[PDB]
Amino acid sequence: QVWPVRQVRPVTEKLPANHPLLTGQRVLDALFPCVQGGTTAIPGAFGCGKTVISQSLSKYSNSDVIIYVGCGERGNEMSEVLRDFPELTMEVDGKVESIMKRTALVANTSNMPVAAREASIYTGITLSEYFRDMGYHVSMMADSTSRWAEALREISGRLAEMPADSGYPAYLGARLASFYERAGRVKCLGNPEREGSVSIVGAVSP
Amino acid sequence: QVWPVRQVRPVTEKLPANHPLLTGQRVLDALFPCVQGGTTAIPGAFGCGKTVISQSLSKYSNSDVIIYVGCGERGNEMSEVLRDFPELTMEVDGKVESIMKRTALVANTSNMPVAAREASIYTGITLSEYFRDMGYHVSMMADSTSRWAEALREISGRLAEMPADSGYPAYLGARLASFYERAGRVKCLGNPEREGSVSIVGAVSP
Amino acid sequence: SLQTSFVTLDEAIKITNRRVNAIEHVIIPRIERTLAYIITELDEREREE
Repeated sequence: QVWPVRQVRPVTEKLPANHPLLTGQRVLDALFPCVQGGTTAIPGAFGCGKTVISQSLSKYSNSDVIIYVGCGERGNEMSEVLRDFPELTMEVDGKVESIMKRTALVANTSNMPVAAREASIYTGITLSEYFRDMGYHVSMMADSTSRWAEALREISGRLAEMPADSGYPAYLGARLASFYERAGRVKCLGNPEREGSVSIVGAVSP
Repeated sequence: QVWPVRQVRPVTEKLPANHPLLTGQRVLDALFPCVQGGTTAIPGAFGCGKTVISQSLSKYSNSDVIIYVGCGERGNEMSEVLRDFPELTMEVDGKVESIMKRTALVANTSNMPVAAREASIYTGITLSEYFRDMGYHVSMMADSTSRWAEALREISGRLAEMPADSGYPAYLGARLASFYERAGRVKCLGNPEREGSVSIVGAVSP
Repeated sequence: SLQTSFVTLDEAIKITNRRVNAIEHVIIPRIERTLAYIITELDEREREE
């Protein structure tokens, strides 16, 4: 299927949240829970390396498909995840299969071209949308959206617009809002009457 | 001979400092010595006492030549050194010879153009270089460095640069490092293979 | 009388010394750190303008 990336996939109607998104840590589950289809943010300065928290979320989860995307991190993060996921394995209804068969990766290190990152995020949301139409639950975690913000600042500054706030463009807010808006638990459009859901875990870098 | 200012005349080699800078005051010598050809920083405050070191260095010192520079000063120190021509004479031969023969003066008021204040500090190093080429030992009194920084800030304001830090331009530290690079014991191109040295004493007014 | 007043004086002096220690070594650093932050933010905003 050939599909444009910037266009929302049509749906039938929207639906609230009813089921809890599983969280491995005792904290953030019994104190600050998240719903299977909602939106979460994890701003945190350097040093903490919250990427490992993202790894813990991807590793164990009651969802069906997990999609990880990268925005300007290091290839070493890829190195851990690609080395580890083939080792890890789990079963649901019988035979045991590696969790690599139920995950997709979109690597993008910082050495890559600047403008490619915006594209990468948009392709990520597109892939998760297609699997939303499949009638499943897909939890995605996007890493270092601040790199996307910087790339947008840079393309604008080179194109010589007038900076609005902190040097960043005048339309970062609407773009981020639209990017996060592609989410939620909805009812698919089909005779087999599927039921899809998608959640986002965006990571912020102060 | 004519020699441009914003560079350093090449030298054959730099040798490590291997002789103490003599000072008449016993304090600052047997406790916190300064090596001949080194770099020093002295604070500057209204009334704390700066002539106490300048006069002692001019009269009692193993140095061969004295050069005093500065910007935004008064004529009072000028008349003081005029009176110190006979009074602070050194009796190397048992007789009164004026420090004028052993020293050169240059000063600027705040009426002078901004670039004059900016460039007098470079000019001091140029003169010291000319005399260290002869095979002699020089001492520099780089008075009122904060005034030089303010002059550079004014120049940048004239040229419409960005206020990198506290109004001061971006390249202040780099210029200071380049300025303090010109020191130490060296030996220059020639037949007799003489040797010399240059020391710097920059006053700072926090 | 002398020693009773002595022990009462000891109680008073230790508590007040503790108080001045606390205020001096606690309150001030936060204050000047916030001064540094506020001046930095003001300068950044001005440079952006």
